[PDB]
Amino acid sequence: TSQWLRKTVDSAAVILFSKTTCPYCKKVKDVLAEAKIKHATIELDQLSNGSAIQKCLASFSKIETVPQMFVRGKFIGDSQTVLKYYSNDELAGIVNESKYDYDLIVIGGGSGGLAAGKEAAKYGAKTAVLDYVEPTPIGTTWGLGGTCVNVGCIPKKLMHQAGLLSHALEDAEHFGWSLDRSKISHNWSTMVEGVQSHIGSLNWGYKVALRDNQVTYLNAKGRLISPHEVQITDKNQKVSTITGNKIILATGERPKYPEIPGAVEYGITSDDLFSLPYFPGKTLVIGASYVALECAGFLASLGGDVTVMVRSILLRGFDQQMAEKVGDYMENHGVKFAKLCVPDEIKQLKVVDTENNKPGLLLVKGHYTDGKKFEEEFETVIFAVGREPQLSKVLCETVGVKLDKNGRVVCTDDEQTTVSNVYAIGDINAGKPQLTPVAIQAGRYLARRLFAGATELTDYSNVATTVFTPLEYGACGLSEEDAIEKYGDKDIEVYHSNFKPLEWTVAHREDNVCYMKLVCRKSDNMRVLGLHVLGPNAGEITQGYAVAIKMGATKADFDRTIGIHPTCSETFTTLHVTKKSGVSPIV
Amino acid sequence: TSQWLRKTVDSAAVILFSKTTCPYCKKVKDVLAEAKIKHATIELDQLSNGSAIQKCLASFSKIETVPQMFVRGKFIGDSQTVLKYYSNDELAGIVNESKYDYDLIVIGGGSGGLAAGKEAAKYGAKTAVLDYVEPTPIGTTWGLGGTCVNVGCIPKKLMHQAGLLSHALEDAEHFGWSLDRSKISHNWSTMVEGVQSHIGSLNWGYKVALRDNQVTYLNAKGRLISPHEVQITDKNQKVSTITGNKIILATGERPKYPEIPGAVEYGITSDDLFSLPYFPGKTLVIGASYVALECAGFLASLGGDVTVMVRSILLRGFDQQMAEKVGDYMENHGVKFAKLCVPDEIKQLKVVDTENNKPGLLLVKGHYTDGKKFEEEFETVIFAVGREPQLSKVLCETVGVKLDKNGRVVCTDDEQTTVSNVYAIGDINAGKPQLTPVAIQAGRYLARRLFAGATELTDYSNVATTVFTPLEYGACGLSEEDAIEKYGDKDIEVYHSNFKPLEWTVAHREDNVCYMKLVCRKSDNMRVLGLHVLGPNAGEITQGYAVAIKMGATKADFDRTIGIHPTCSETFTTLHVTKKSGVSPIV
Ligand SMILES: Cc1cc2nc3c(=O)[nH]c(=O)nc-3n(C[C@H](O)[C@H](O)[C@H](O)COP(=O)(O)OP(=O)(O)OC[C@H]3O[C@@H](n4cnc5c(N)ncnc54)[C@H](O)[C@@H]3O)c2cc1C
Ligand SMILES: Cc1cc2nc3c(=O)[nH]c(=O)nc-3n(C[C@H](O)[C@H](O)[C@H](O)COP(=O)(O)OP(=O)(O)OC[C@H]3O[C@@H](n4cnc5c(N)ncnc54)[C@H](O)[C@@H]3O)c2cc1C
Ligand SMILES: C=C1C(=O)C=Cc2ccccc21
Ligand SMILES: C=C1C(=O)C=Cc2ccccc21
Ligand SMILES: [K+]
Ligand SMILES: [K+]
Repeated sequence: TSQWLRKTVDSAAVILFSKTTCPYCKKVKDVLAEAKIKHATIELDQLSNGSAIQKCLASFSKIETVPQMFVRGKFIGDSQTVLKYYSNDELAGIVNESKYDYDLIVIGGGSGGLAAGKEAAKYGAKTAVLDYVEPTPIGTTWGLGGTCVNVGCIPKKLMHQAGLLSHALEDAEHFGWSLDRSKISHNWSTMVEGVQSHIGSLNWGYKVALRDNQVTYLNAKGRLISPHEVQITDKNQKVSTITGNKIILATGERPKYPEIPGAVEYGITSDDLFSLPYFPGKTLVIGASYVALECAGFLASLGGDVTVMVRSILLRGFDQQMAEKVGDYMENHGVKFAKLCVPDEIKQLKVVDTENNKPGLLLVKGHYTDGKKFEEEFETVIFAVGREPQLSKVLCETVGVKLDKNGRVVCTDDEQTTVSNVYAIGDINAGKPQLTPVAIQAGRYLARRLFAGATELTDYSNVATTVFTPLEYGACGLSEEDAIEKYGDKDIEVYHSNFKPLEWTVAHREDNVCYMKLVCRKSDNMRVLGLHVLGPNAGEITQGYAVAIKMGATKADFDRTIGIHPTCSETFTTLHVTKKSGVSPIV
Repeated sequence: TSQWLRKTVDSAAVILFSKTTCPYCKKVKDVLAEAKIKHATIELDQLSNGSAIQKCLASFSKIETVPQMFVRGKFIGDSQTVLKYYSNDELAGIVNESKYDYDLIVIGGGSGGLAAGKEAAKYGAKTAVLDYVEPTPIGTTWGLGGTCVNVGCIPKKLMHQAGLLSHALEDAEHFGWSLDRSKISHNWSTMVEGVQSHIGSLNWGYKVALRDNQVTYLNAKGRLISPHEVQITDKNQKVSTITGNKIILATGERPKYPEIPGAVEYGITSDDLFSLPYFPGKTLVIGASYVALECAGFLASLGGDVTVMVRSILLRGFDQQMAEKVGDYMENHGVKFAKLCVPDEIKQLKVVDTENNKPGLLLVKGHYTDGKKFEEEFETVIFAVGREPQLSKVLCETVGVKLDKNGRVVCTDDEQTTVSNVYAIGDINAGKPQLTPVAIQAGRYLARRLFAGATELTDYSNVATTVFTPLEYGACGLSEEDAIEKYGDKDIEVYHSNFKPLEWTVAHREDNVCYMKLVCRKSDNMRVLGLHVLGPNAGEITQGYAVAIKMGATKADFDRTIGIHPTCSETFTTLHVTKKSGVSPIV
């Protein structure tokens, strides 16, 4: 309790201890509101041990009454001392007094960093957010908001949507719409322009949002040179230094290139794909990550000639039964796979036409595991062979922020690095799921612990995911193989079923391709250890179930729940075929 | 325990008490399997009080060992007596010996009745399912499977889908597809033909399914004349009588007509809509149920001129804030509403063209609450002014099955009517949510209690729903107004937010129309009392959350869960604006 309280007092920029039923508190609140002074507030009457807290406060203030106002680790006064400060118009300089230029500097203006920034400023923390987008080899760059906004989830899903509309056009005819499909084509550059216009509205909405929370935004490359000092290089190359109490590292990752001749010069990554000025044309995706398969899938649904070169397996780290079903759907729907194949070199045959927005032309040479040569021409070659942080570009090694062997930041469960005022969130936080909503929740929850005395940690267990392949794949919890490894085969029951979306019946799409399973623990009341679903809208299906699983759902909790009919998701409420039973999951 | 056991013994058609680790049991199992004798099995080693049960069994068998086999309330033997019966080829006549023609007669071959039938036969119950479809006034009729399959959820959602594809065609252009929309039209009869072909495959799949579980299917009108006697009229008018141990009434409801001149002669209901041989054309829907709005919505999205005549409010019994938002979306997207208006008469101006499949033409006369006359021409007039059971057509009043004032069957929480061998499931069970998955779960769970010694009851609390209006509306739990009425305003907190599907950004659809809220109980740890969402795929969104709510989810359980990005459903995991705060839910 006093451990909690001295952390809180030391860390908050401007915090008020208070009670709901306290008119002097309210008059402090109103004076600060009226003064445009943002602050955290702890209502001691709403905590089970507010009494203990009010008492231990005397260790900081020499008093035990509410209101108590602190600034940057130091008691400032009760009601009368605040009004004294206000009426003398000394309050501004009081609440702005700091050893440092800022209470918080965020390095990286992405998902985690913007969320942490905004939330901190809400409680009075003087905040600066730094963001700079180092260009890709071909010079692609973009605005504020990080990987998801600009070159990730947002444009990725929009282009997935454009792909799904392909199949909407096909389905439309069976549902009675008179459509001349022989005279329908897709225009890559019209789609990119719409995608990029929505992104620009996000770049701009984030700038505006920072402005509206009095966050300082610096489009500058940050480098942490000591615990509290960040050296910024601006657009001009002008160098300067700013100081901050807390530092949040939220710099994300960038795509890796394979170390082969031609890769950097002639290939592209997802960084370039989503603003590509020309239709990629006949495309080779090298990789097997969810990024690789997502991109191949939508390019193929847009009518493209698409090949995916796979070294070993699809979606390493995901349930491999589900990965195979993902892959099988894509193969039967236009995506070619060069299985057990690696690339040796990219040779240029045509340069990109900057004039007519046409792709160039490339010769990809590689080899299969069976010794046969791979040699084929593609207009575009995309690498999706993983991503890596670039922290030597951000961290003077002298500061003492410890990195792991992969270059990610080693953190405690409250995101603290080995430099105690420096935290790391998002993709660079070693061992955490690399997902936008995780980074947002981490940054916001961290900001609350730093600046408003919260204690809640981010829960990184059982974080649900969706892969937006042509047929989508959502999961929450363990893969079937990881559950068996953890608990043993004898203790695992798997219930499963195929299903067919009603939307697919009249459209003449496949029976017994969509599929779901619950991976359960026999010895723990058939606890649901992992949920897996392959089918349309798989993220909408999966999300709600993640709440139940977080609460410890069992098979019996699924069974008790009544279905919504007609939906895909309702099939989770009637599963009865187990894998051990050997009975077929088909319907 | 002995109460449970004598119910079980009396009711099961063919049940075996047993243990997993019992070779004589297995040899009984295998002889019966080999004999094609279906039966229930209770493994006493898997119940906490299997010991007490094995003991109390001596009250029925004079023995205390496993295996113990019963038929229709009477001990039949241990291992040796069964093999004795088998080897003498007396076992068939033993397990077929019954006071009654059937162990179970289901009256009504719909959602509940087919599910109860199939599940009962699984455990050896000799089962007959009766179904007959009394024609609509214009002579429409259909095949096996009940209201949902033929004239409800299935064709309703398929035509909703055909409507959604309309908006897919519009969206397609913004996502880059070159589409001449000025030359696209919808063909009603092509859609109906696809819809009806899928229905026929369900009619046929249900027949096949009954055949494969040795259920007898009689396309005959059933009438219960005494507790155990059903009088059947067949296609021919040939009358006969069959007897059954247990009777399940699962006869559903039929559409009501308003008592006004012309309604029966010239209007139609949903019963007729889904196989209508002609495009309805300019249509008037009289009503404000979810059926009324669902039908108006898809007709309008198919290009139709659609008017809905509303007496008072939309969707009485649903959250009225959500109903208004549903209605507002439809008004801004092509549906006209004649508010506070009732019909007085339907006059015919043109007869339906049976030849060219063109609608007729009707004059609808009515009056508004303000005294102004309503008079307008429509090609089709649909009544969706509620539904009612027709039990006098099924129940000789002499049998003693008690009905309520609305003609529905008064039941205990195990679906038992006031005639103890007669149960009621589905829409005719008074006070229960009238939904297909409820009826399926009730029928299956009931069948298990009757014929395999199960005890689990159906849980009718917090049953989630989705209304498939043009913008869909899913709910689970209480409306905001019912929660306030139950607990009082002071004890209710409502968190809410607008949201925008990512799919809508590039498509230029509305900000701040989709919407969700959690209705919570302050004094019970912010327990989620009701969840409400308006937006695409609202049934996929809502379903998973119904499991969490069944488990007692609180706001904190929602907050702890990490979102899947990008999805609509993820917004439930980050809600923070309360209604009391007066802060706007817009984003
Ligand atoms: C193709 C692709 C698709 C994806 N799809 C999804 C999805 O569908 N759902 C999901 O949840 N996640 C998805 N992700 C992951 C998601 O993008 C990341 O989890 C998220 O963007 C990372 O948040 P972050 O804050 O860690 O880093 P980022 O979002 O990458 O932000 C880091 C920012 O800091 C900048 N920066 C780097 N160094 C400096 C420096 N010295 N000074 C100043 N600024 C610097 C970076 O240029 C960047 O702008 C996808 C990723 C990719 C590559
Ligand atoms: C337009 C409409 C849309 C709907 N959409 C949905 C939805 O989207 N999701 C959902 O969950 N629910 C929906 N419903 C409700 C759903 O249809 C019902 O809950 C379900 O069909 C009722 O199941 P049941 O077994 O009670 O009766 P029914 O399905 O109606 O089956 C009763 C059967 O018994 C027959 N019968 C009647 N009398 C006799 C007799 N004497 N002898 C023999 N047979 C007889 C009947 O003709 C019928 O075939 C919808 C209903 C309507 C009208
Ligand atoms: C296992 C696979 C599959 O099923 C389909 C495609 C594929 C491609 C590359 C590697 C493996 C697979
Ligand atoms: C409250 C309504 C609304 O918002 C829109 C349409 C409507 C139609 C009939 C009755 C009420 C409404
Ligand atoms: K269920
Ligand atoms: K959350």
